[PDB]
Amino acid sequence: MRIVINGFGRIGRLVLRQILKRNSPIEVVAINDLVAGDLLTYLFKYDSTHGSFAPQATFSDGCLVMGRKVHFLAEKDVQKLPWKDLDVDVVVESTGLFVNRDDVAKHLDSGAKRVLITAPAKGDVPTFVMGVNHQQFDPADVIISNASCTTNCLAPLAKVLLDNFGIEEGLMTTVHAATATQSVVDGPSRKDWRGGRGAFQNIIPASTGAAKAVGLCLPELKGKLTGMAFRVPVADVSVVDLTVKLSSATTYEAICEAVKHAANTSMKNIMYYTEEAVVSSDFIGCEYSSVFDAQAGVALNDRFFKLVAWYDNEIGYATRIVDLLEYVQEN
Amino acid sequence: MRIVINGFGRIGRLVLRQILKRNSPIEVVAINDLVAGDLLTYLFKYDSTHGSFAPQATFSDGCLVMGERKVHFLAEKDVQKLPWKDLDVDVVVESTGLFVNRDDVAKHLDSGAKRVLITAPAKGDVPTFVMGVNHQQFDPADVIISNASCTTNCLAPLAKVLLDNFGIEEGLMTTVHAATATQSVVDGPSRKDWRGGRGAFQNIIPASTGAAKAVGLCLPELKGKLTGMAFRVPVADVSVVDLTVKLSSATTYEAICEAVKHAANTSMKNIMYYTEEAVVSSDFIGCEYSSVFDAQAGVALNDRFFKLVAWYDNEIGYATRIVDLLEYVQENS
Amino acid sequence: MRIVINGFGRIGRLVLRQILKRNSPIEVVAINDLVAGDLLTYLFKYDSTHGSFAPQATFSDGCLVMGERKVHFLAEKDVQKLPWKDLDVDVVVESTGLFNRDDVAKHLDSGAKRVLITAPAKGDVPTFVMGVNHQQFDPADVIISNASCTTNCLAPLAKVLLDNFGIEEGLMTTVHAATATQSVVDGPSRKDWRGGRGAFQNIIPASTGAAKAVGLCLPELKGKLTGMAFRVPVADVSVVDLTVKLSSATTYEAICEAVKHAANTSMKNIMYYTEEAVVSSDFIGCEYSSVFDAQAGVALNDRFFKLVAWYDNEIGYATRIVDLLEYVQENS
Amino acid sequence: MRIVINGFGRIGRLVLRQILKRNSPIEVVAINDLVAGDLLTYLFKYDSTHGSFAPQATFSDGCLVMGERKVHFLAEDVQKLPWKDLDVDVVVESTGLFVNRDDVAKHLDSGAKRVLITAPAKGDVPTFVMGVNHQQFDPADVIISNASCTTNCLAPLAKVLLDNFGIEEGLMTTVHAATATQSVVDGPSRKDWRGGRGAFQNIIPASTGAAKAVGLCLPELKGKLTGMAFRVPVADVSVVDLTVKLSSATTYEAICEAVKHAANTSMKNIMYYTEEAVVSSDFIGCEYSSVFDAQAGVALNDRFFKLVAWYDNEIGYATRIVDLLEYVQENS
Ligand SMILES: NC(=O)c1ccc[n+]([C@@H]2O[C@H](COP(=O)([O-])OP(=O)(O)OC[C@H]3O[C@@H](n4cnc5c(N)ncnc54)[C@H](O)[C@@H]3O)[C@@H](O)[C@H]2O)c1
Ligand SMILES: NC(=O)c1ccc[n+]([C@@H]2O[C@H](COP(=O)([O-])OP(=O)(O)OC[C@H]3O[C@@H](n4cnc5c(N)ncnc54)[C@H](O)[C@@H]3O)[C@@H](O)[C@H]2O)c1
Ligand SMILES: NC(=O)c1ccc[n+]([C@@H]2O[C@H](COP(=O)([O-])OP(=O)(O)OC[C@H]3O[C@@H](n4cnc5c(N)ncnc54)[C@H](O)[C@@H]3O)[C@@H](O)[C@H]2O)c1
Repeated sequence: MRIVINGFGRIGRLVLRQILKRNSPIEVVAINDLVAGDLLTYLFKYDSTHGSFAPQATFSDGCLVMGRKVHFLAEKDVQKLPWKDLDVDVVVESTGLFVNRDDVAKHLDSGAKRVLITAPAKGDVPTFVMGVNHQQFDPADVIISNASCTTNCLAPLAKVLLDNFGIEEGLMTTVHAATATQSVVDGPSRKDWRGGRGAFQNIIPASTGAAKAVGLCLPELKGKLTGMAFRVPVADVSVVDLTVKLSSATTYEAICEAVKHAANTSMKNIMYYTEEAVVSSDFIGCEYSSVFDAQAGVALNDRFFKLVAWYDNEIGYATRIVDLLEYVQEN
Repeated sequence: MRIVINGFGRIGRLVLRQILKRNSPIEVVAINDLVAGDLLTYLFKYDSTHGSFAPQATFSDGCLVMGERKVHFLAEKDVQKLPWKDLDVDVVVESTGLFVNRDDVAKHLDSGAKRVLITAPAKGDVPTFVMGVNHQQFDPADVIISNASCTTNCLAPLAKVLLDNFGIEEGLMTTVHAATATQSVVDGPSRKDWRGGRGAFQNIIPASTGAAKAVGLCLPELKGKLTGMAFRVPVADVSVVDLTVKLSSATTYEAICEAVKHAANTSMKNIMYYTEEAVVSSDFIGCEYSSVFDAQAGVALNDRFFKLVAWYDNEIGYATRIVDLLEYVQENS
Repeated sequence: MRIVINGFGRIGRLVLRQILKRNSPIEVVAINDLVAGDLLTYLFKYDSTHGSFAPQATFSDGCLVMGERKVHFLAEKDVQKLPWKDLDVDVVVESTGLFNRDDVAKHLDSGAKRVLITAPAKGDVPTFVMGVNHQQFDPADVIISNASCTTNCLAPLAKVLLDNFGIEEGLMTTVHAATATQSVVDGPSRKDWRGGRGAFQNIIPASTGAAKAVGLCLPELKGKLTGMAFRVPVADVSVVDLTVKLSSATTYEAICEAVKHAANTSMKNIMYYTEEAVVSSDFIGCEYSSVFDAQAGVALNDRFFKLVAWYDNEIGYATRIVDLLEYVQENS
Repeated sequence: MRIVINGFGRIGRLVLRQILKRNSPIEVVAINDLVAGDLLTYLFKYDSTHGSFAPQATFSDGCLVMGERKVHFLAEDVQKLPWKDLDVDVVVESTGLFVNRDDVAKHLDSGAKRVLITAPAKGDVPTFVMGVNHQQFDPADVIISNASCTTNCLAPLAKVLLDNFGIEEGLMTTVHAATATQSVVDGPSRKDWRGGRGAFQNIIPASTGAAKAVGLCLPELKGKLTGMAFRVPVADVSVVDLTVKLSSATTYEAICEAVKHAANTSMKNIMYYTEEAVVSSDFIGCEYSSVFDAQAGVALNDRFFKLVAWYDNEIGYATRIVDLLEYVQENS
C-alpha cells in the first residue's frame, strides 16, 4: 500500500513512527511539508514527548533514509504534488488546513486514489472510529476521516454503554493536553480567542464537536450528546469525563464489568480497562483509543454516572490512523 | 476581635493579606508555623502568584511589624503547647491542613481559644458555612466552625441560584483544580491519595472531593442529589467548576445566564460574579469572588440538561471568604 | 509626540500599556497589525502575565477607545500604504519582529518623522540603551534601535564594571523566559531547530547577540564579550549570568558597592540593587532594565567573578521603549 | 553483594530500577522509607518521568516481589534498622537527611559493613566519581560518597580539559531540573529561602558545592573552580555551563576532538559527545554522566571558553551508583 503524508507535524510524524512500530504492508513513499527535509528528519528522530526514534535514520538529497527511502517534498499547493507519478494509494492529510471536501479532493485530481483526513471533516465526509463503525467503510469512499482523538476516546465507551444499558443523554468534558494550535505566550488566535492565551499559564475553555461527532459513528446517539473542553498545561495525554444518564438501572460495578468484557472481546486493542491509580503521564505512548479508569469514576444513583477514560491524544490517534489505513486499503 | 493564624501557608498568609487590604478591625495577635518569623515575613512579602505585598513590613524582635500592627511569631508544632489562654485568643484560624477531625481541632479550645475556624472541610459535628448561602445559620454556640473548601464555595452559590429558580433533580460536578501544597514537585509518596503524590506539573491527576456532598450540607434540599470529582492540573492557582445538572423545570441556557446575572446583582452580591468575556484561568488571579459564572463556556444539551462553568481563585477568593466569615462572627457573637 | 505602533504583540501591547500607566504626553494615534481590532483590544485588556488592564477600553468605531485616547486600528501589510503623512506621525514603533534598515526606511517614505525598532537591527541603524549611550541620539538619526531586552540588562552592569574596575573579558549566559517565537509542542523552526522543540518541556540552548551588541553601546568592550542563552519554561522574567575577568583586583563586596552606588545615582531608574532572596516571579512587572542580585553572585578570586542580574524581558524593555520615546521627543 | 536502600525516593527507586535493568548480581535485600510498601511499590512501577517498569512486580507479605527477588519493606530511626539480621554489605543512603559522617556511621553500628551516600558528604568521607577517581577506592573506606549529579557531570569534562590543556580557572553554572527539596507552591525552606518558592513558577538561584567537589576528586583543581545553580521548571535533566580559562591555547574544535576522543576511549560509558540540536528532554533516560553539546558552546578567544554538558540528574546518577556498587563488589 503506497501512502504519502501531507503535513509532517505531531500527527504526521507519529503516523510514520507507528507505521515503523508494526509489521505492515504500508509503504511511505513521500512526505510533504513547508520546511526542509533535514529539519523534518531531526523532528522525526527527536521527540520531547515520546523520546528518540530511528537512530540510524539520515537525510540525504531530499530523502529520509532508513536502511526504505522516503522522498521529502516542500510544495505549497496540491495541484503541484506528484501523486500520479508516485503511484499514491492514500494521502494522509495531516496539515490541519484542508478539511473541506473541495480542498482535499485536489489530492485526487493530482493522482491519489484516496484521502484520509486526520481530523474531523467539514461536510458529510464518511467518518470512522475503529471498533465502533469502521465496518461501515465502503471502497467507494475515496475521502474519509478518522474523526478526532477525543471522538476516538468517547465513541468506544459510548458504544459499550449503548449496547449494555442504553443512553438517554450525556454531556462530556475533555481535559485536554496543549496542542500545536496554541501559543507559548498570549497571542491572537482569530477563530478561538481563548486559544491564543499562554498555553502553559492557563486552563483554557474550548469548544469541541467530538461529542456530537459520536452521533456520526453511532447514529442512535445523534442529538443525545454534547460537550466542551479545557486545555491544560501538559504536553500530551487527555481524559474524557462523561456525565451520562443511562436508559436502564444499573450499578457502577456492572458498568466496569461491561467495559472489562468489551476490552477482552469486541473492543480488543481499542479499549483498555484499568483499576490502577493512574495519572496522565502513565499513558504516554499508550496505543489504546480509550482507557477506562475504574477507580476515578463516580455514581450518583442507578441511572446517573460520571465515567473517566484516558487517551494519548498523539499516539493513540496516530495508531488508529494506521489501523484505518490497513483496514480500508486493498492488498 | 483577637485572632491567631495557625499555619502561615498559602491560606494563612493570604488571609492576613486580605485582612490588611480592607483595613479590618480584626487584631492578628500571633502567627504560628514550623519556621521562624524572618522566613515567614519573607513569604508574606513576596508571593510568586499574587505579587509583592506590604513593602514596609519588617521582622523585628520576634514580631511582624506593619504600621500599628505588631504580630507575635510562634513556632510550636504541638497544639497542646500553644499559649492561647495567655494571649486571650477569640478565634484561631486553623490553616495547617493537619487538624481535620473535630476532636483534634478542639485541642485549640483546650489551650485557651474561645473559637476555631477551620479553613477546610471538617469531620464530625462541625457546622460548615458558605458566605451568601448559609452563613446566617451560625450560632454563638458553634465553637468550632468550617468555611468548607474552595470548591464548595464555588459550587454552593451556583447551586443555590439554580435551586431557587429552576429546582435541581441531580448534578454531577467536576473541578479542574490548580495544584496545591499537598502535591509534590516530582513523584513522591502521598499517604491518603497515591495519585496525589505524582509530579504536579507533569500530570493531570484525578482526585476525590467532598464538595458536592458538602453542598447538600449547606443546602439540605440537595442532600443525595449531587456528587463529583476533581482533576488536579499544572497551574499554580485558579480552578474551575464544571457542573452537569438536570433541572426540575424546563428552561433555556439564556434564562440560566439571566438568573445568575440577577443573583450576582442582588442576593449574591460580592459572592458570585457573571461574565461573558473570553476568560482563561489567569484572568482570575487575585479575583475575590467565590464563583465567577462563565456564560460563554457553558453548553446546553436540551431544555433541562446543562453543563455550567464557574471559576474561582482557590487561594484569594477563599481567603477573602475567611475574612468575611471572621467579621460576620465578630458581629454575631 | 504622535506615534504609531506597528505590530501589536507582547512588546507593542506592553508599550501601549506603559504609555498609559504613566499617562504620557506621547499621543498614540494608530496601531497596525494583521489581526482585527476586537481581538487586539481583547489581548490588550487581558494578559496572562501582567493581569488585566484598562477595563473601560472597548473596540468601537474601528478604534481602541480608552477615555479620551482613541487609537485607530490598521491592518495594512504594505509599508507604503501606511497613512503616516495624513496621521502626522512623529515616530513609528516598529515591533513586528520582521523588519534590515532598507525595509524600515519605507515608514519614513510614507510620512513618519522617525522610526524606533524594538529589536536589534542589521545595517546602518544606531543602537541605543537608556542609561548607557542614549545621549548619542541625534535628530538626524531617522531610524534607531533600542537593542534587546538582554542587552538592556547586560550593558548597564557592564558599564558600571568598566567604569570602576575595567573588563578584560566576559562570557554571558542568559536564562531566558519563553517567547512568542517558540512552540507549544515540537514543531519546525527554520533557523533555530532547538527553538521549535516544546517550550515548556525543555531547557533549550539558543544563540544570542546581546553580549557582542554591548560593544555597540560601549565600544570599549568590542571583542571582549560573547555569550549564549538557555530558554526555560517560565512565561516571563529572565536573568543574566555574567562570568567576567576584570582589569583590576577587587572584592565581591566592592562590586556590590559600585553597583549600589550607581543604582542610587547615574543608573537611577535603570539599574536596581537588591540583597533579598529573590526569584524570577518577584520581577513580574519590574520596570528596571537590570536588577543586581547581590546574594546570588560568586567570586573565584580577586579578578574573576560571576554576577547575576534579573530583568523582566517584557515590562522592563517596554518601559525603556517609552523612556527612549520621551527622550527623542524632548531632544527633537 | 547484599545492599539495602535507605530512602526510596527518586534516587533510591531509580537505583533499584537500574540494578534490575542490567540483571545485576547485586542483591537488594531491603528498602526503608517512611511509607507503606504498597505505595512504594506503586511509585517504583509508575514513574511520570521514566515511564512504567516491572509490571509483574507486586507487594506481598511486607515485601516487594519481583521474580526471585524478595525485598523486605521497612518503615523505621537508623538505630533499630536490622542490618545485622540482613547481613548487609552496603547501605545506599538516599534519604537526603544523613550527610555528616557520624550520623551515617549509625548504619555501621546497626550492622552494615559499608555505607554509600548518594550525596555530597560532610566530614572525612572519601568521594568518588566513576571515570575520574573511582580507582582510588580503598576497601578500608567504610563510608563513601558518590558526590552529586552535578559533580558527576562536571568532573569528567574537567578531567579531559585538565589532561589535554590545563585549567587556570573556571566558574560553572548548572541550570538544574526541579527536585524533591522544592515546593509546588510558595512554602518555607529554612536552609534555603529561595528554594521554597513555587518550583514551576520560578527560575530559582541556588548554591552548589559541585565545583569545589571537583577539587576533591582532582586535587590539581582544588581552589580553581566554583559555581552556582538555577533551578528551573523542568521535572528532570540538567545542564552544566562551564566558563573556563585554559592553560594552553587551543581551538573550540580541538576541545570537541579531545572530548570525542575521550568519549570513545578513557571516558567510554561515562562521557558522550554529540553535535545534534539537542534539548533537555532528549536526555531523559540517558545513562551517561556528562553529554558534551558541541554545537551549544562558544569561544571568546583561544584560551577562554563556555562549554555545555548535559546530564539526566536522576538516571545518569542512579546508573553511576550502580556502577560504583559493582566496582566496590569487585574490589572488596
Ligand atoms: N495533536 C493531537 O493531539 C491531535 C489529535 C487528533 C487529531 N489531530 C489533528 O491532526 C492534524 C494535525 O495536528 P498536529 O497536532 O499534527 O499539528 P501540527 O501543527 O503539529 O502539524 C501540522 C504540520 O503541517 C505542516 N503544514 C502546515 N501547512 C502546510 C501546508 N500547506 N502544506 C504542508 N504542510 C503544511 C506544519 O508545518 C506542521 O509540520 C490536525 O488537523 C489536528 O486537528 C491532532
Ligand atoms: N490552597 C488552596 O487552594 C486551599 C483552599 C481552601 C482551603 N485550603 C485548606 O487550607 C489549609 C491550608 O492549605 P494551604 O494551601 O495553605 O497549605 P500550606 O501548606 O500552604 O500551608 C500549611 C502551613 O501550615 C504549616 N504547618 C504545618 N504543620 C504545622 C504545625 N504543626 N503547626 C503549625 N504550622 C504548621 C506549614 O509549614 C505551612 O506553612 C488546608 O486545610 C487546605 O485544605 C486550601
Ligand atoms: N534528584 C536528583 O536529581 C538527585 C541527584 C543526585 C543526588 N541526589 C541526592 O540523593 C538523595 C535523595 O534525593 P531524592 O531526589 O531521591 O529525594 P526524594 O525526596 O525523592 O527521596 C528521599 C526519600 O527518603 C524518604 N525518607 C525521608 N526521611 C526518611 C527517613 N528518616 N528514613 C527513611 N526514609 C526516609 C522520603 O520519604 C523519600 O521517599 C539526596 O541526598 C539528594 O541530594 C538527588
